[PDB]
Amino acid sequence: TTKRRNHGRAKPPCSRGRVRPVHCFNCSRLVPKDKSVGRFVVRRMLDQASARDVAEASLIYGSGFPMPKLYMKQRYCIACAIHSRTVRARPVEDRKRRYTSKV
Amino acid sequence: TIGTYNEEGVNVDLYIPRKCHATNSLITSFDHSAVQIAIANVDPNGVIDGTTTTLCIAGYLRCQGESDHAINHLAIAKGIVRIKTKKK
Amino acid sequence: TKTNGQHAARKLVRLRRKNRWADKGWKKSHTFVAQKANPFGGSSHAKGIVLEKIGVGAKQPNSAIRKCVRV
Amino acid sequence: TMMSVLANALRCIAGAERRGKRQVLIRPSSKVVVKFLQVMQKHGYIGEFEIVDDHRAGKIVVNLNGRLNKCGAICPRFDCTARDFEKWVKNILPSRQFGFVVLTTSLGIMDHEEARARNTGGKVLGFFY
Amino acid sequence: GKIRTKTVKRASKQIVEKYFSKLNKDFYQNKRIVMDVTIARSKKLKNKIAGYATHIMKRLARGPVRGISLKLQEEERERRMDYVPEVSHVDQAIQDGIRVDKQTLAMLKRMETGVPRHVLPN
Amino acid sequence: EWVPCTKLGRLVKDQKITSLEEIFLFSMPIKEHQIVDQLIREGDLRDEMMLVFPVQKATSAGQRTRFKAFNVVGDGNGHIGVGARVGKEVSLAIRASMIAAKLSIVPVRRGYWGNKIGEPHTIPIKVTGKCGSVAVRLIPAPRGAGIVAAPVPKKILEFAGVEDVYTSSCGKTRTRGNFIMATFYALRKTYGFLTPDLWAETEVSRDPTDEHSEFLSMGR
Amino acid sequence: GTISRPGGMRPKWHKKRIKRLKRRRRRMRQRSK
Amino acid sequence: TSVSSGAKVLRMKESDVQKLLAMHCHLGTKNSSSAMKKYIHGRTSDGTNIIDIHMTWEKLILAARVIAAVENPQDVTVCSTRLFGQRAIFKFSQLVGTSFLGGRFIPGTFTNQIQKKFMQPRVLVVTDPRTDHQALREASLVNIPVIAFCDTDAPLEFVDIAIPCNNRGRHSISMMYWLLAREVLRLRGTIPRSVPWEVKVDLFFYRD
RNA sequence: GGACAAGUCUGGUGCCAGCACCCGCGGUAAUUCCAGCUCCAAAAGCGUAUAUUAAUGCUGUUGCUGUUAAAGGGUUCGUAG
RNA sequence: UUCUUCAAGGAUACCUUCCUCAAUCAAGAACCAAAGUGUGGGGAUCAAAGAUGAUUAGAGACCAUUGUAGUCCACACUGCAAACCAUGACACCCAUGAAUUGGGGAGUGCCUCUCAGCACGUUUCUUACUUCUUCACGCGAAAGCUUGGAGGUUACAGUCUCAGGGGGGAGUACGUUCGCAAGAGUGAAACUUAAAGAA
Ligand SMILES: [K+]
Ligand SMILES: [K+]
Ligand SMILES: [K+]
Ligand SMILES: [K+]
Ligand SMILES: [K+]
Ligand SMILES: [K+]
Ligand SMILES: [K+]
Ligand SMILES: [K+]
Ligand SMILES: [K+]
Ligand SMILES: [K+]
Ligand SMILES: [Mg+2]
Ligand SMILES: [Mg+2]
Ligand SMILES: [Mg+2]
Ligand SMILES: [Mg+2]
Ligand SMILES: [Mg+2]
Ligand SMILES: [Mg+2]
Ligand SMILES: [Mg+2]
Ligand SMILES: [Mg+2]
Ligand SMILES: [Mg+2]
Ligand SMILES: [Mg+2]
Ligand SMILES: [Mg+2]
Ligand SMILES: [Mg+2]
Ligand SMILES: [Mg+2]
Ligand SMILES: [Mg+2]
Ligand SMILES: [Mg+2]
Ligand SMILES: [Mg+2]
Ligand SMILES: [Mg+2]
Ligand code: NA
Ligand code: NA
Ligand code: NA
Ligand code: NA
Ligand code: NA
Ligand code: NA
Repeated sequence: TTKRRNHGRAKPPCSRGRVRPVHCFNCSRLVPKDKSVGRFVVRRMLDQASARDVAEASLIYGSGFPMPKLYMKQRYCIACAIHSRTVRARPVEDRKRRYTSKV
Repeated sequence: TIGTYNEEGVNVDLYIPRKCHATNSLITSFDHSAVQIAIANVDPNGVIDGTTTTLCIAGYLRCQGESDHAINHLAIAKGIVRIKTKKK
Repeated sequence: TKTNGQHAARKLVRLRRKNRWADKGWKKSHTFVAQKANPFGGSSHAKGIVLEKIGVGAKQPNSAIRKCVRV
Repeated sequence: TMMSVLANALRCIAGAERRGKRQVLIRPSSKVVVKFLQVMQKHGYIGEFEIVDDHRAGKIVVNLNGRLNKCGAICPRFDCTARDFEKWVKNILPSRQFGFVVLTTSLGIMDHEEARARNTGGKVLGFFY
Repeated sequence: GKIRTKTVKRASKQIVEKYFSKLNKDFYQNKRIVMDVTIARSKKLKNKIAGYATHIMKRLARGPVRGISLKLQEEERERRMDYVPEVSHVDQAIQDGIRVDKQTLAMLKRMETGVPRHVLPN
Repeated sequence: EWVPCTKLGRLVKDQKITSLEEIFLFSMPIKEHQIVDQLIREGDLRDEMMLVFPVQKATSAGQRTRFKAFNVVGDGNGHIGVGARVGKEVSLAIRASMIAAKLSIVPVRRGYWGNKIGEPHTIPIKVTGKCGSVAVRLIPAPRGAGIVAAPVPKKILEFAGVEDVYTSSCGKTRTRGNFIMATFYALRKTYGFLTPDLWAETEVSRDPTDEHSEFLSMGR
Repeated sequence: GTISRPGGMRPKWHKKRIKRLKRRRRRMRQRSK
Repeated sequence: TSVSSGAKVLRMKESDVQKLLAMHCHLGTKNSSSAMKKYIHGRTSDGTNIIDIHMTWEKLILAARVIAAVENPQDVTVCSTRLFGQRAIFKFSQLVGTSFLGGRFIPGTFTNQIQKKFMQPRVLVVTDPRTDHQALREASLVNIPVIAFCDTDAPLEFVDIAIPCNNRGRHSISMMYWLLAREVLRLRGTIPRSVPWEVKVDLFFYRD
């Protein structure tokens, strides 16, 4: 029984033969790049409570200058994406929603 | 001159069926989407006369969404729709 | 579909000859190995001498002794 | 590649009749195609058709009228004797009351009712009903 | 919880429908009326029925209710709503100029009747 | 003690409609089995049980059993109908299938193998009917040859009024449910084929709901 | 779980078992020959 | 529309075009479906489609001749799920005398015969073929023809006569129902052609 | 008992003895074993064993199947055909 | 990754040339991931075998610290993968709506030279990878497929070719060809079982 039409990746037939593998962000397992689950994360270096204290002690960030952020591209194997609740199992007929952009 | 005839003149067929005027196909007895439309004729005055022109649509043509297109051509041929606006 | 030749009878004959060995019924009647392994040399009955009387048990769902002889 | 232009044309026509169209275009056409069409037209099964001329194999535009149910070529063109007409009818026809099997004889291309009258035989070409 | 079941709710709507008059926002007056025009065996149900009827009347005093459907209120709403202005809004619009797009004008010229009056491109 | 619920039922209760051919001509649904009872003599009813087997559905603490029954109803000649229903008891499933069989009734055409002499005896064309894996083919045959068919298609073809036909089959015919319905689908197709004698452009008439619309107007 | 009901142990390890059988048979016939 | 012994009657007049253009009944949406591509006549620089007026009037009269040919007016049912059509549905039924269905369409009103709201209309009129799909699907089971007001993006399955118009905009639907009501009465009834009709389109307008 | 026409009959045995081409029957109320009585088929005929033809579209020219049930060669070039 | 080089390949454009030169294939040929083999280099990382520490009733395993062959290059071998779209190659017909890659035809922004240039907006067209939840008909045991169909098929015929024949024994035994070896290709039977299997 074929569960998915694209077989879980983004490689149509007659398009490619091989895609280079990457390492999982968490368990370091090798997974092809199109099959893996990828998220672009932008996170602050300090939370709201700590940012207030550090801004008060500083002259650079003390008056309306943004604090730096952390930018990373994370790629997951299927097991580590399910276990970390990045993605979830979905009902049949709901497995087709695509969400082309992050919102 | 409808149906099958014996070597004598007796017509042995029962229930000669309807033929759709758009597709020239028999309208069977288990086809529940087949419809009949009656359009009234009128006098030179705007009052209806009392005679109707009748149309037959097959029934699979409706589910395909081509029922509207067929009716336009049928009504044009029958002389009930003016195909193009007249010259000034 | 398959070969449709009007001059391809050789190919169709070879195909049927090769593929006819694949059914166990047809192979058993053209191979001579069955007759050798069969205690009756392809005969309806045969005559023998009784050696001893044995009792063999029945298969699992059943339970009995089937009273055979060794010939 | 394209091996039979008669099998091609008869496949285009039966395809358009299945969908419900009113006209078909057929390429590349040939003498055998035209003579096959004239047999169907003469028995009142297609309607008017016209041949457009390029300085190549032409094209044919055929008008339909909803009477054709199926038409197809027989390949390879087997051989039929004047006593063999029934056997073909029993196989590839819905009934013996209506339908036609088109043959090519030395008199010319013509259906099996005319061929029996002239008491001839030859190679089958196709059928239609 | 204090949810009122379907039996309580349906009877309350029927009472309000038939006897909208004589009803008011006082529970105790409503209870006496309900006891008069009901034949229910249980006293507990009659208390709840009068309770839900007062709640409906309070909502009715503020606005319409989907299930109530009072006859007199409907007629007053219908007469108000079936009002006709002194001059049709379309008539005012035709009296003022009608502005149409250039290709909208293109088909009007091609049409037999031609460009109508009170029509301008922009 | 039957009061009709539809417009067609009201006409049939009176004498406005008298032949099933009038109903079949406009492809209107029946939706009421008393229509067939009145329209047919009822001496030509001829019901027939064909199959009654149990079906099960697993539940917690055991299972649940129901019975499916297939009924075939046909007159002497030209009318056939098949129906299936389910019930908690064998008796209930029998009665329900009888009503369902009468609801779906179709006319089946007939013709001649060769020269046309007397009444028609065989189907006019070869027709196939498919339901699941089971496909049933019917072939016109010369007179005298009986109904060359398995016991199940033969019983159905008797009620339809055919006395002469050749039968070929494919698929898992051991499934009697699919065997019964595959033949019924084959008989329905006899009136869909466009033979060359029906080319014959013919005018259009008016449906009963229009012709007798005045009578249906007043009253309930 | 990805495949359906193997008959008697993982097919890959059954394959490796027979390969070691064929090697031992080859070594045994070389002694005589 | 044409007529045997054609006398140029039943033709679009100057005032009709003024009313149609006044309330923007000739403006489509940005996208179009293949079924409705014939009725479109050109497109603006913005991206809005323009509906050919001549064919809109041609279908409008053709539908009127079908409705007027029914002897019993109760055998015509008018349906609408959109809010903006509910008022026009009511007034249309009042003037012509046709049964009507408004709001949610209960599935089973045409097929469930043992019911207290079972109906058997002889023709059906719907405001929009997309939001009234349940009515169209149900009519496909009991041999009922359908007349619909279609926009440029409408799906035309189970739709027999389509009147290209503007389904959106509160005043647009009211204009079309007003014209259809007037034409039916002119075709048969006590309304003469010469005297303008006395009722007001604002009556057909939907208000809170 | 069913396929398959013909008993919800009466005694005996108690997973034994036995039947059963296949599904199955027999552990104390056996519709299947050993018997009596009825009945069914065909009849001067009727069972059993082995081989073979039809059933078989399960060898397919007419006329099979090959995504997942057995089965498309790893990919190209290429001669006879 | 960039720059410099060498020979190729497809699409498009064309009122260029030629005139059946073609399609598909036993035998035969060339290429073919990883692991593996031979001879020279190279040896940072990771890491079969092996060694320690834990966990455990036991733990030869999973976890931790290491560690040889290998992993990298050149030249010779091997010829197997869930080498998969589990779907052989050539040709015809076949409903819609939004996108995307390359070539060609017919208002806006940048603009001292790989520049009479470069992007974009609107409408057509040939080729390629595909998507529809607002995609047909039709087909299929179903899951599903649908303009590289699994459609146009009991209304069965466009052309060629490779495989199958209830489950096991078994891709095993014997013979033979190829290989340094590991292995590869070809390939049974005696016996045994009423099911195994698909959705
Ligand atoms: K993925
Ligand atoms: K069979
Ligand atoms: K699983
Ligand atoms: K088979
Ligand atoms: K390790
Ligand atoms: K392989
Ligand atoms: K490209
Ligand atoms: K698609
Ligand atoms: K589906
Ligand atoms: K080997
Ligand atoms: Mg490519
Ligand atoms: Mg790969
Ligand atoms: Mg699974
Ligand atoms: Mg498998
Ligand atoms: Mg026997
Ligand atoms: Mg028992
Ligand atoms: Mg045989
Ligand atoms: Mg392949
Ligand atoms: Mg190979
Ligand atoms: Mg980079
Ligand atoms: Mg390597
Ligand atoms: Mg090495
Ligand atoms: Mg080395
Ligand atoms: Mg390490
Ligand atoms: Mg298949
Ligand atoms: Mg075939
Ligand atoms: Mg086998
Ligand atoms: Na046979
Ligand atoms: Na397989
Ligand atoms: Na794959
Ligand atoms: Na394979
Ligand atoms: Na070997
Ligand atoms: Na499963």
